[PDB]
Order: sequence, then structure tokens, then C-alpha cells
Amino acid sequence: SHMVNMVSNPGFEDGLDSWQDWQQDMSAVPEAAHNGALGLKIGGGKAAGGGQDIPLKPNTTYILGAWAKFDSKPAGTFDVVVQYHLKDANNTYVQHILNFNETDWTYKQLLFTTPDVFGSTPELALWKGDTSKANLYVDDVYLVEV
Ligand SMILES: OC[C@H]1O[C@@H](O[C@H]2[C@H](O)[C@@H](O)[C@H](O[C@H]3[C@H](O)[C@@H](O)[C@H](O[C@H]4[C@H](O)[C@@H](O)[C@H](O[C@H]5[C@H](O)[C@@H](O)[C@H](O)O[C@@H]5CO)O[C@@H]4CO)O[C@@H]3CO)O[C@@H]2CO)[C@H](O)[C@@H](O)[C@@H]1O
Ligand SMILES: [Ca+2]
Repeated sequence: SHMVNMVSNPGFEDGLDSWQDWQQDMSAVPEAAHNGALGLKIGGGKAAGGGQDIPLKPNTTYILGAWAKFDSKPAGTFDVVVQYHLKDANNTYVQHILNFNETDWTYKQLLFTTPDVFGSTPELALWKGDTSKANLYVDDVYLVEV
């Protein structure tokens, strides 16, 4: 079966379309492509990233996945995250996190199950917290209902 990818412009083949650019250090470039013509490059030297809002169903399991690599050895990580608050008194911030520190193309995925009620709109974050000179490439991001 072909399962719908909920991520808009998931392979950056439409450049930066549908991705919020938080630090102005994102570019869609050939060298960052694992698939197709383009991938996302997040420039090194400081923490930077981007993301998009993706409304999710309650009490539902999702696959979150991505291909990523640093072009040189990072100090920290690049993280692919689905994050949202719970509707509780503590405003609990839930994060489903894939950590990447690899210097070769690497695919990782996780599965998570959403709560009964959301406290905020789920956000898919591509967060390169690493502050080394290493550039980060990411491509073919997936968010898929099971
Ligand atoms: O800049 C203008 C622009 O801002 C937008 O808001 C952005 C903001 O710019 C970003 O800086 C911010 O980045 C945050 C990431 O979204 C979020 O995913 C990340 O969360 C961290 C978390 O802080 C950390 O504790 C966690 O550590 C885990 C480890 O990774 C695991 O290995 C370990 O096992 O467990 C720990 C604990 O769980 O990692 C996660 C993932 O890295 O924190 C970033 C901030 O430091 O995102 C904002 C959006 O949410 C704004 O939206 C725009 O409108 C505006 O133009
Ligand atoms: Ca691509």
C-alpha cells in the first residue's frame, strides 16, 4: 500500500515551500539531496532549523522518519521532532525526537501515539542544535498514520 505522507514538501523538491525558516540559514540545494533533485541544507556555525505545523488525530500512532547526515563530524546533533503541549495544568511539552550525529546518510524512524486531547498544534521541527562548523543535510522527511 501507498501510505500518505502528511509532511508538505517532504523531499524539498519544491525548494523551501511549506517550511518555516527560523534562523535564515536554510537552503534547498543538490548536495543535500538523498532523493530527487534537492535536499535541505542547514548551515553550520550556530544552532538553526525550521519546521511546519501538522494537525494530528488524537489517540493515533504515527511513524516519524527522515534521512540525514552532517558533511563533517558534529559536536552535537541534528534532531527531527514532533512536538505538542498537553491540555494539563503544567502545560506539559511532549517531544518525539530522532537524534542524528552521523557523517554518512542515515535513516531513522520512530513511532509515537498521540494523546486524547492536544494543548497545541503539533509541530514538526528540523532542529540542528549543533554549533560546530559542520553543515547538515536532511531529505525525505516522513510523518505517516498507522
Ligand atoms: O527564530 C524566529 C522564529 O522562531 C520560531 O520558533 C522556533 C525557534 O526559532 C527555535 O529555536 C525552536 O527550536 C526548538 C526546537 O523546536 C525543539 O525541538 C528543541 O527541543 C529540544 C529540547 O529543548 C531538548 O530538551 C531535547 O533534548 C532531548 C535530547 O535530544 C534527547 O537525546 C534526550 O534523550 O532527551 C532530551 C530531552 O527530551 O531535544 C529537543 C530537540 O532538539 O528546542 C529548540 C530550542 O532550543 O523552535 C521554535 C518553534 O517551536 C517561530 O516558530 C517562528 O514564528 C519565528 O519566526
Ligand atoms: Ca529530495
